[PDB]
Amino acid sequence: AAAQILMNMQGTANLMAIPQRLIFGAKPEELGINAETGQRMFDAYMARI
Amino acid sequence: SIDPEKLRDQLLDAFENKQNELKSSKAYYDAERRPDAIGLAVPLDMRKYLAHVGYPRTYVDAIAERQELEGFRIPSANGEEPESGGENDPASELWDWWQANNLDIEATLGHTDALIYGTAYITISMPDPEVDFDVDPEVPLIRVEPPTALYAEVDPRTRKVLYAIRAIYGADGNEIVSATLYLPDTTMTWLRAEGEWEAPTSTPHGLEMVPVIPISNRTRLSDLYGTSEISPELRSVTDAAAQILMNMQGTANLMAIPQRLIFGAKPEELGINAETGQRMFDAYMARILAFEGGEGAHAEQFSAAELRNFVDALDALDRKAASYSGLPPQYLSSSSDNPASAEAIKAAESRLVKKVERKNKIFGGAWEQAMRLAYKMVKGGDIPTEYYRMETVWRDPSTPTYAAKADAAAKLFANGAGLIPRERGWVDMGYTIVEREQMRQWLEQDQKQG
Amino acid sequence: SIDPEKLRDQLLDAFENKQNELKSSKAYYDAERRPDAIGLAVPLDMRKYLAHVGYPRTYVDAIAERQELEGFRIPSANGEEPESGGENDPASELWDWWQANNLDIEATLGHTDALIYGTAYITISMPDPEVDFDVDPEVPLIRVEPPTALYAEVDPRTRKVLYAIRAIYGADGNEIVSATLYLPDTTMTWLRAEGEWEAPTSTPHGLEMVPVIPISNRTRLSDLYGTSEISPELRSVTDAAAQILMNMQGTANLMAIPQRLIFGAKPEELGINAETGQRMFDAYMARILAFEGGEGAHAEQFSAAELRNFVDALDALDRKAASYSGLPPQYLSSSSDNPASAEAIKAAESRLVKKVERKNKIFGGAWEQAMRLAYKMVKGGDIPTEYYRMETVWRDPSTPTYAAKADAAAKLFANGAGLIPRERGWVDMGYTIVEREQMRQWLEQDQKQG
Amino acid sequence: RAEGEWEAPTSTPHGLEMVPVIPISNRTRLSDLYGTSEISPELRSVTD
Repeated sequence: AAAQILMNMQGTANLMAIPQRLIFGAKPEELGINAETGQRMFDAYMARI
Repeated sequence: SIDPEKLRDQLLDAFENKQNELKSSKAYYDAERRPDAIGLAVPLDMRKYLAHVGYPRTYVDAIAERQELEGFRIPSANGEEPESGGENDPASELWDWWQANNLDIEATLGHTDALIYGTAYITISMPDPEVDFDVDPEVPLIRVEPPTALYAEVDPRTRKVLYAIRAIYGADGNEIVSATLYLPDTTMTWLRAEGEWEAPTSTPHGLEMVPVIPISNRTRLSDLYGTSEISPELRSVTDAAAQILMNMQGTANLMAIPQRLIFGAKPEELGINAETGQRMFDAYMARILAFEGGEGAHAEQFSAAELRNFVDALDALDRKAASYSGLPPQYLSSSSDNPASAEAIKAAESRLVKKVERKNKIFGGAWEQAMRLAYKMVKGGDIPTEYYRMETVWRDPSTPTYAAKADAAAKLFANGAGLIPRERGWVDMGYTIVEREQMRQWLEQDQKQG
Repeated sequence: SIDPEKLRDQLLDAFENKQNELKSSKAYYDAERRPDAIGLAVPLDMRKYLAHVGYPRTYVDAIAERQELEGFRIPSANGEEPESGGENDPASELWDWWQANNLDIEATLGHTDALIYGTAYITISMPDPEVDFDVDPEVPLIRVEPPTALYAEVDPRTRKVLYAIRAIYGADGNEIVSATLYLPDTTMTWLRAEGEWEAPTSTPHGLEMVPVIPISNRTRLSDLYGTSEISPELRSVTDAAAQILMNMQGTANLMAIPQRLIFGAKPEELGINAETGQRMFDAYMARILAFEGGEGAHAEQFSAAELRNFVDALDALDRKAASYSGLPPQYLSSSSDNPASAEAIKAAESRLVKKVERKNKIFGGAWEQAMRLAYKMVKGGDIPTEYYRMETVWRDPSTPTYAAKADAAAKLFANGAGLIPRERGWVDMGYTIVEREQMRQWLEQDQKQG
Repeated sequence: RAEGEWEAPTSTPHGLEMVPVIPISNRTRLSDLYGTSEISPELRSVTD
């Protein structure tokens, strides 16, 4: 029983101990998503809006 | 039967195949990179920021740093001089060889390799003087050597070593610079001259059996070879905590601050530079940003990740790591109470003390056997049969409270009218077999003055 | 054999190749800039504000500052009754050379380099009269030299030194200004840089061995050469905590403030000076701003970052750094308690005490060996067989609870009617060999008066 | 240099074998050849 809890806690710490962030109603080509990879990099240093 | 040349080429392969399992125990004590310790949420370029975990180091050190040998005990039948430390005693010669070899330094090293890898090997010989050594030429050389340098084959019928190889893996791990083969009645040594062996140096010996003894970390009777003390439970918790540390450390670099957003705002109206996608704005504390809002525009945030959510798991794993290891609660789970008195100290140390008293029992057998081989090495023939009843004697593993024993021993002795003889009060105070002799000699001076 | 002319060049390359490894461990104790310490969220102009973390220095000092040498024990023939009187004992000679060299300073320095870099070396010679130094001409000159200034080759087979070399750099810069070879047969020295070398000054030598003894921080037998005390676990929490401190510092400069906004208010209506983008407004505390309200305008703000969120990770990394180091949890970020009793102090310090008692063993071996070489070099000829049983004696690493010992030693001795002889009470009170000597003179002088 | 550039020196022989100046130095370790400030880089960084 305790070994199952330690695995589920460790899985949770790798997948869900963190808020997951979503945007709705934004076109991927408006954001500038690269259609060949599905991603955009953004320079994310502190306090940038 | 088999020739030394073939038997060397056989044992060097077995010795080298052994290293493929020993590297898996070194990696936890040295804290090398382990794939299963890397926290999965961290992005691929940030996974260079490893977070090593010290439970295996802490646990193996906490056993080894409180094992301390003192003089061997040997019985005698109707013996006129049972007072251990006299000039003719079996106890005195074996302890003289212990000091002359510096085994009070070298054994405490060798017990770490015995705990980390599960075995280390004591070796016995007379010193060859042609090397111009700084050793006393009348004592046997006794040396303890690790499983990364010496390997021995044990027959499971007799539960004893048949033969063994030491391989000196040279400068910077490149090549075997020399090899030594131990057989029941002789020892051979070869050195690599360049790419190939020089002809063997050889030595016959008076022993009927090979001059090597395993200090084996036997956990259990059915554990034939001895096992690493860094058990699968503590391995799994060391890697579990390392993943929580990396995920927390990546979170603190990416989400411990909130992310700020604005929606419904045209970049070329905000004055965002088209070549670079940024606008600089001077942001000294109290300033207000006034915006156009023609869409019905508004500000938004993604929230910060709360780092306490990982510390909730770091606390839980420190309680599990403490519970599996049996260390006092403050070694690992230092978010716990601190022992206030000599009784509370005995309570907290109790499981670590009993762990070490059991390893004093197991490693005692290896040193007793090595001292019987050292006796036959120096003095030929059979051993006086009382040496088959010899015992190692070890310091108490508990933290030495002085005042709590001092007046307990004084109230038992009661100035010589009390419950115990003189020497028992010295043994219960924990004075060693070596220092009790010097106290006997000082007492026999004091009794001449008053 | 190899020419002394070549034996510089052949292993000054190895001396320089060593410096690339030593420089890594130095950066942690000297608290220098590391790529891994820089907090990633801080923007690239603010990344000049390095924060440094003192755990490596705190740990190395907490060991290095608690160990001190009281003297040597050499086992006498005909019983443990030696004295410093007429025809004085062996130990009072070796302690005179320890004092005459100020090794009570040079050792407490050299144990720090031995813990930082993993090794340091003890160099032995007679003093040269011709240089007019402040040294007694009759004692052996013994001094400790760091691995930043000296190197040695250790035989893989016997684990004893084959060759050694000093290199002394100029007062600034990378240029050598002197180099010295030690070999079994001789010591040789040069008094100019690489190129423009002087002719060899040379001294013939009395020992069968190189007069350079390594102090080495061997944790384990399979440490062949000793290892840095600043372990990878302690490096990991040092670099991890430095990132949390930089990200917290960036957050205090950028986000500990709520950022206030207005949407739907036209910059033209607010009277924004268009060529600067700013309006100053006279902002003493209680004033109320009033707006025409634009396109149905409203106020907004982005919330502040909680600096507490990073502090909850600083506390967790302090809790790990205490657990890996084995320091008493009053050091580092101090716990919610302090040990308020003489027993509770021994409960808190038990790990640090047992690690220092362990260092006192492995550094004792190097000092005992250096004292045998110093004797064999200054007296000439053979070593008396009792010097192979020589032991260092060191101070108790724990905080000296004088009153708790004084009650206990008094109850044990009981005015001479009690359990222990007088001198054992003096040993248990922790008086050094030189203090227990001088108390014999004062006790004999008191016995003239009664 | 009390009223212009250097006057001709006064002097005193002392006949010792060594210079009559001795450094007190805050030696942190053997490799710290000249000694270093007690206000260490970490204590500077937490102060700032």
